[PDB]
Amino acid sequence: MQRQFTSMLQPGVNKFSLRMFGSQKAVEKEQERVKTAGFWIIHPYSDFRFYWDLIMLIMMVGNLVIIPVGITFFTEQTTTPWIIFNVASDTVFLLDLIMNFRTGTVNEDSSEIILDPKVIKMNYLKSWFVVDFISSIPVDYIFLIVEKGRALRIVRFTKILSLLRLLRLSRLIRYIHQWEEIFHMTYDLASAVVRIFNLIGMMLLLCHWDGCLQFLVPLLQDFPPDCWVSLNEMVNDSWGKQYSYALFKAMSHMLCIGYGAQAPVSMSDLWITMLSMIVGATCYAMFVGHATALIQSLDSSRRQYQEKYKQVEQYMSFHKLPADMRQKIHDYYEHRYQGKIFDEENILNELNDPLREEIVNFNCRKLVATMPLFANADPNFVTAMLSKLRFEVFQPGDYIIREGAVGKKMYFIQHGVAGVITKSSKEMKLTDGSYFGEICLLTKGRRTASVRADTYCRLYSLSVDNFNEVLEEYPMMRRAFETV
Amino acid sequence: MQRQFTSMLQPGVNKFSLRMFGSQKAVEKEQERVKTAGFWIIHPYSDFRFYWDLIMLIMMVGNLVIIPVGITFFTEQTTTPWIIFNVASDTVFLLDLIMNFRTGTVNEDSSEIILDPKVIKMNYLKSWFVVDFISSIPVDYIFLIVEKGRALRIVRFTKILSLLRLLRLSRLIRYIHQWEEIFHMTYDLASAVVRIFNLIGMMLLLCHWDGCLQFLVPLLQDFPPDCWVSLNEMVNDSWGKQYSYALFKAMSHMLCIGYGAQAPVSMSDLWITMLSMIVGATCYAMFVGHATALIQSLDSSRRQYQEKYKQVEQYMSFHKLPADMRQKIHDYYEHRYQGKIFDEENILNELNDPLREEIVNFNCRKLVATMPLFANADPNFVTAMLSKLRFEVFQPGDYIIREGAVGKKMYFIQHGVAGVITKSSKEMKLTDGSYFGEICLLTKGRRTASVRADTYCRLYSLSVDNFNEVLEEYPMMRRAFETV
Amino acid sequence: MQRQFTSMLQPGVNKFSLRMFGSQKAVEKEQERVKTAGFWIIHPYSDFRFYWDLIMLIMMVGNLVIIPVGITFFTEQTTTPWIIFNVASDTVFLLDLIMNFRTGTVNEDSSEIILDPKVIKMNYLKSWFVVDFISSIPVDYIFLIVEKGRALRIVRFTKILSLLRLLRLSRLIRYIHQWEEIFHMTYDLASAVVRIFNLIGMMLLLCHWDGCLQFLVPLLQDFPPDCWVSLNEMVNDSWGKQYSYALFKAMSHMLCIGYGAQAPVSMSDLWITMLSMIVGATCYAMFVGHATALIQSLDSSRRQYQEKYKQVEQYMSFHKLPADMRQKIHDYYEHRYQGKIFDEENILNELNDPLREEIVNFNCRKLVATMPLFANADPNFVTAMLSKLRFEVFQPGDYIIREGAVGKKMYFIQHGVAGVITKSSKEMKLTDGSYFGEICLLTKGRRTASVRADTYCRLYSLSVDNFNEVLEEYPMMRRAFETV
Amino acid sequence: MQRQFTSMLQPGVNKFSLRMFGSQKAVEKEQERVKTAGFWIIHPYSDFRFYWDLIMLIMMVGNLVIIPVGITFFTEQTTTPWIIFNVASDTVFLLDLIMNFRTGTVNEDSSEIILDPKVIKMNYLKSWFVVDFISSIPVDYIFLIVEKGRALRIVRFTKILSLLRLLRLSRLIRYIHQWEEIFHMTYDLASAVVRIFNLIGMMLLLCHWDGCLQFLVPLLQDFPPDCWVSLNEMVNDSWGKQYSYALFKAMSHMLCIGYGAQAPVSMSDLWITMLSMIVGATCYAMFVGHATALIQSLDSSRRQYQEKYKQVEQYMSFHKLPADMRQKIHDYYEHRYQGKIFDEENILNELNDPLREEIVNFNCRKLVATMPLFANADPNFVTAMLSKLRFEVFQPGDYIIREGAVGKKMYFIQHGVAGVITKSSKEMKLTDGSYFGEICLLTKGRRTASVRADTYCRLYSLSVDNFNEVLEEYPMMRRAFETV
Repeated sequence: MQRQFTSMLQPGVNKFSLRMFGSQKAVEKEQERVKTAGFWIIHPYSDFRFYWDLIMLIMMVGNLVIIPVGITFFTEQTTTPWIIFNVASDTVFLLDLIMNFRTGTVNEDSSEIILDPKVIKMNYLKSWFVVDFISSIPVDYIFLIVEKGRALRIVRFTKILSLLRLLRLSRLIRYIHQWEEIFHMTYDLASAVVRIFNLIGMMLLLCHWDGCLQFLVPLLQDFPPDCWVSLNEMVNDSWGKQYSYALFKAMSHMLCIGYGAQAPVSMSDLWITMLSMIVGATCYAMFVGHATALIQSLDSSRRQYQEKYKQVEQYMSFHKLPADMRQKIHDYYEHRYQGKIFDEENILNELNDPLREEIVNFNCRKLVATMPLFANADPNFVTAMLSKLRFEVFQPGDYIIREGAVGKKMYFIQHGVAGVITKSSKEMKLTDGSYFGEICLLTKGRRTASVRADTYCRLYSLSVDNFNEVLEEYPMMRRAFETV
Repeated sequence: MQRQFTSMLQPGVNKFSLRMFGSQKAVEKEQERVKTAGFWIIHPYSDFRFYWDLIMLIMMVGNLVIIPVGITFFTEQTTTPWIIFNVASDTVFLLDLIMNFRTGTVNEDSSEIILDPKVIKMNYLKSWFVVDFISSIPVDYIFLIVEKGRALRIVRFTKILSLLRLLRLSRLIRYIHQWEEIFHMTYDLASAVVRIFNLIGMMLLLCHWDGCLQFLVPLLQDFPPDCWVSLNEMVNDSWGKQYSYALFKAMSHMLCIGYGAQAPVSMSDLWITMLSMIVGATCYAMFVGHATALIQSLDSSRRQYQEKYKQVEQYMSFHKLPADMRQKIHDYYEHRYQGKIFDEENILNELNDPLREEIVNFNCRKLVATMPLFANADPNFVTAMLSKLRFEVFQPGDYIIREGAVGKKMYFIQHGVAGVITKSSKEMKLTDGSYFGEICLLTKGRRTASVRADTYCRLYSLSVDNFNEVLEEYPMMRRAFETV
Repeated sequence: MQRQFTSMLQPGVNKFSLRMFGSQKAVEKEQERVKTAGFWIIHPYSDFRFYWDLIMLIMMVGNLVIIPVGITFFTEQTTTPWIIFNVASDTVFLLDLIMNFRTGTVNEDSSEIILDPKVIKMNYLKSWFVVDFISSIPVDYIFLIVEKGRALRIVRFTKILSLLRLLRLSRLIRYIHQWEEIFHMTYDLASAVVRIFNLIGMMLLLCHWDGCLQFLVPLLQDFPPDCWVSLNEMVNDSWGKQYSYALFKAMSHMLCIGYGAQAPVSMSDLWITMLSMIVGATCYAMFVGHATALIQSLDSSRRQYQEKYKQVEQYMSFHKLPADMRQKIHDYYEHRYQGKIFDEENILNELNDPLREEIVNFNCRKLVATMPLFANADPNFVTAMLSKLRFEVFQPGDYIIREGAVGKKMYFIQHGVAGVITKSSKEMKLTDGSYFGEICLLTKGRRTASVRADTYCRLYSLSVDNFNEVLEEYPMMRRAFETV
Repeated sequence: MQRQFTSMLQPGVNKFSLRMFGSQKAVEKEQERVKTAGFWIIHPYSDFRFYWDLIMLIMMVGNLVIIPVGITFFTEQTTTPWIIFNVASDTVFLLDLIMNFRTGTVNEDSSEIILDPKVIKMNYLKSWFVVDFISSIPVDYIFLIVEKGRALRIVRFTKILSLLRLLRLSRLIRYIHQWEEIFHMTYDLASAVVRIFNLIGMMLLLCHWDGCLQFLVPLLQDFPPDCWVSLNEMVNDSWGKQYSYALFKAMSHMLCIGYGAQAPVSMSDLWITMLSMIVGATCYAMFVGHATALIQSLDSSRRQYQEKYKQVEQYMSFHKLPADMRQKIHDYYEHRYQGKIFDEENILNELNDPLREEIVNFNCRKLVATMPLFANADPNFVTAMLSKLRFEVFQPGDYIIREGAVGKKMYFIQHGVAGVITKSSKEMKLTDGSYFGEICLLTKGRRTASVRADTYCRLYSLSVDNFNEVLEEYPMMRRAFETV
């Protein structure tokens, strides 16, 4: 018993707490910080608080559905099954209320959770305690036992007191918002998907309560001869037929499809219909808003590529380039980026050295390992040099190197067919894994032959400036290269 | 009296005026600039203009609600209570009209508020004076006293003249837009929240006026036998039942739920219904628009993080990296950024030197103060050197330093467990607050031991290039470091 | 006559053509390029084409409103007023059709407008000529005169032929889209405002045509006993009562408020109601879409400032800074940027040298002209040096300079109160227009006194590195500075 | 036969596969990788799989429209035409099911498609096989032949079994999403246009099925006296009148226009109406969402230009520039960018050397070829130097060069009129194709004359720093320039 009884009320070492406090030593400091603070204090991130709030979510989603129906469509709440259900729930929500004095609290300051018991009690008794209190105690039964020391008046007034329980929706909202921030910090939740499912739960709950209110107001007026229950001649129907019609009216007002069987006739039905129409029209506008925010997040990568490309069309149309030249540019962007939008330089700068090294070795080691230098050189040298290679793409017919031009760069074939075209011989084809232009290294001069693309070529290259920038840090390899 | 009487009509030194004009000397220049301009001129930003416009907002939101009801649902406006309410309001709106000749005006030029009395009078008499004038004077009572020197015709025409007061909505719009720009400049208002509450006020006001117009047109036609008031048999009901039904019709047309008890029969009811449907359908489309603009601002930080990350998935899927390597990258981004999106370099560049110094000393002074150099060095030196430290994160199993590699950097542990793993001894653990790699400073060579992460490590580091860039400005500290 | 008759058919020198072709010599080349091309060819950007299309817009918005009403709600189109209106309009739309062989055309290639008469005729006769042709000729009257060489059948079929005129909506769309691109290139139109007014015109036009179709189908069936016109007992009403009810039905289906007096009974009324509901529900969804795109453009500057600031909250909450330090940062951003978002460096880089010079002289010449160097120096020197000054802001209590620190910068007060606080004397206040720290210029050493902000200070500064970078280009001024 | 029979089941060399695998040698490796894997295995990207899925799309869009109608509005499915249609379709969907064991599969890992036959069979039998199986076999006819070894009960239950075919919508969704990703990789599809047409197909299909369900529930209850079919007295109407009314009800609930002839009376009609209202209200909210995402993509270039410009208004209003200076800046942006937004530096950096060379030679070779140096120099020199030219724009009255200032740059006229204004002579005009300021090259000094813009000038320029940076790579041209 005791070894778990103290262990449950303080932060366990887990994927949330290690990512939140930063290390097991920071978690174990926070465990010590509550274990010194007082008797039975509960940390906000504790497993006890998780499983307790999980019981509250089940308990509240039960109560906020059952209570409106029990008050509205049944004769009395004084029978044994209703006395049992209400005393069970009220004692549970009163245990939750006293635990909100022993539990700590978080803040936007991101500082360590406030865990002094007097600091918790003084903050709670100001912030939320009054709405938690009047909805925890059985205000209707404690009024009734006082009224026991006409009957058609006291029962009605009692039904109005019984609905003070619906303020438990504040706890449902609070406890949902607390655990969704904890799931964001652990399970990579999409914000728009979380947000729309919160609104869907509220729309169903408001539509259910409205579907009670539309019958409750006639009942509190003793079913006047001009209201919808009397006009539809269903005052004596079953509780399920009445609930189905009252929910159908509420949902019809919420979606603006119609009023029910006819438009309102009495003052009560006019003003309850208009309240329902406004709560509906606002929920549906907020739902169309959330559906739009969701849909605009889903294809964000496609969208950003379309916006990026359209600025190339603005550039080409400002410069008034001819349509065949625009087709080369359009075709180049499709081969180089393949509809994927990213920034290679920005992404590699925020990685660490081990991840940059691992991604570069995966991309380029199979291409470089065929070369006679890199087959013999040190691993701590080639892994440094591969980080300097720049990716390039060439279209068919383009010259990659021209004879007689100064050779500032040398290249490696990743994909496609190239052709060396010196006048001294028949043309030699080059293919994936081969390399060319190497005679630019550690020398100077014009290129001895031209090279051109016979198909879409995907290449890697490095400049003699970047090659020298590497070799300046590896003078032993510089001496080995200078020999041949 | 006199010391306040001149003080109220010119800009006070306060959080708005000091932020607007830039200093107390610029405010006191503007006070002098109105005190020299003429008798009783009012500066736009004055406390007198604030409290006067605040009285106008209360006066207008009263009048624009009461006047449509008084004209539409009551027999005559010639009785003592209506003569009192209209003469009180009309004299107040006429004082407001003459004060709009003495008050200055702002411009999009952002230049000093136009405060010459002839320049104010010539600008106002062109821009808005005519709509302000015909809605300030009691056009109905001055028509009636002339008509007094058939009765069923003159009363009707009088009801149409009494609604020229509704042009006071132009002043309500103008004065709201002026004070909301001043609150934006003082209380950090969210623009979408301000914008949606402006539209909500207009939707309620238009829905109220429409709910009058739907009854007013039948009344001006003497309740013809084919209109909704006659068909519903409520020409003799109370003013409250008639208003409740007419508002219910208007609101039903505005939300497109239905027509009321039946579809229109007469020409008057057809064309008023269609006008109402169009004003409704446009307000509801504008409201769904504002709700969408609001919702898309609320999770902007989450959204931007999701969009930033999805470009890493585009990068990884273009390079066709294997799924286990993608899991290392996904796990690295969660530990390094924790779902927070920001640019450290961009944010620190727009701060001033005191704030950069204060943020850097808060982050790093507790880590650096354990070091033997920085425990002895000058405070104006260490505060400069801390600005060069770069934050890094390492996953478990990654090598932070390799034995025999060139040591270009040295590090400090902020969080996590590292292990030094030289072959000369058993492995030594390192933890938060410790430091390693220091032998790279003021020397050259390969690293004497390897160091690796046993858990997620959060580190700070500085390169020997940045260390030298600091020490070049502090040659006295350079001599102290060169000794040991 | 002749001097205008050739001048109207070719591009005039105006704000559009000079901005489109780039100069008066490029416009005069384009005038020559049409004057050589053939007899009476019309350039797309000509004044004749503008005023002709303006006549077509008035002619089409008349015809597309009048023709549906004339066919639907009147007994016959063979009477003199309808023969006159149709022959006047058909001959005008046939002149427009032959002018579309003589007018040139633009392209997405942005190349010079296609102006060869055979190249225009071959392109038009493929692209749009068939829809333009069958809607220009009077197909109904040429069918009727052939049918003249039972009456209840031929009149009905004639009403169906008369609606081939509604294909003139293709010309209305084409000519609107051409002139809106020309107004974008001249009058700084907001795209969302233009787009929403195009949709509003289409919604009104579709709603008007639907309101004809709902009556036309019953009329072509000879008013069957189960359709809405028969059930409402209005087959013998006036044309205006019938049109008002049929428009009310159409608009009710378009906005989804209801069906009219009752739901459909016949097959004709079911399928026309469902067609109307679908065209409505799609127009209203497209309108809520355009209203959202409009609203999200209007506060784009506020929005971007809120998004920029929230990344500072992500930075502060990642670094876990304390709430008082966050209040200094929040207060600093409000004083430095005042809710305005911009990039000073990006905006100044895309201006030209004259505009950079003019903006810098407006901001800084009044501050620099009090200085003893800049009161005596050359104007071509000080105008260069002012471009190096960097703007800074300091909060109250912050030290701008510390005694004994190395002075890398010197400053100028634009606004606020500073205080010099050397131990050798009582404190001296400094105010807007004064300057300090000047002893750092052309020397080296520690600062002789500290300086601190007593109120929010707005300052300009330049580093000794930037001062030297200027003076290296002005050695004559360097010699003058070296003397004192 | 055989030469095509093996060729159809493996990736052909085409615009998709060459862009996906990267080259013809990578495609031919993938062909070999399936040809070695087993008997008759099908690659996901094969032509056989394309034409088979195209037959499935036609087969499914037929079946999912016909089957609900056949079950709902006809007496029995045991007659010869229905036995033929169901056995033809069920055997086709069973061939599709066995082919899903022989076809490979793709993954988010982007690795080569999983093509081992045991790895395909074990993955499919877990993922989707059960929903594919119960919808391929004729579950209703195999139940009926067992029940053949009361009639009003067995037929009803049979109609419920016949709708297990509607699970073929999962295959329709899967096969559409597979081929749309392949069309994105080949035909430059806009994502929002693709997405909205997927939703439009689902809205029509759900509305059709709902329009069956609204009649099916009454039919399964044997048309009770309180349901809509009985109240409208149409139990004996034709199948087309019943379908038209049931579709009209469903579509009315989907769009929230009304219930049909009257609101529900029975429990069955209440709960089916509310199900329809919810499925409708959610589809319409998702459609308004997609229409908004579409509309916001269409004018993305206009939008981004408006947002870019409004930051210039924030800059000007922060600096409080006067209105005439703002008009120069506003006018400059319109002449320099012409409403086109792009980044010249970012776009040219992601192109290759051949495209940069081709775009630069198109823009600038006609301007440079008039110059006496560039008419004589090497083509490999001038093509390098043209890449250094920076575009500039000047407003009328602005000085481009001032006499006596240091000449760091020289210019070329692309468009507009300039004037040289030395005091030694009458003013000389300069026009498109001319050049000035050339005496700054290979020397030093103050400018011998001023030059100013008489009209909007569009210019190119290069600095002496960039000219020297070019000539340092071409010492042979440096010697030729040094001679004159």
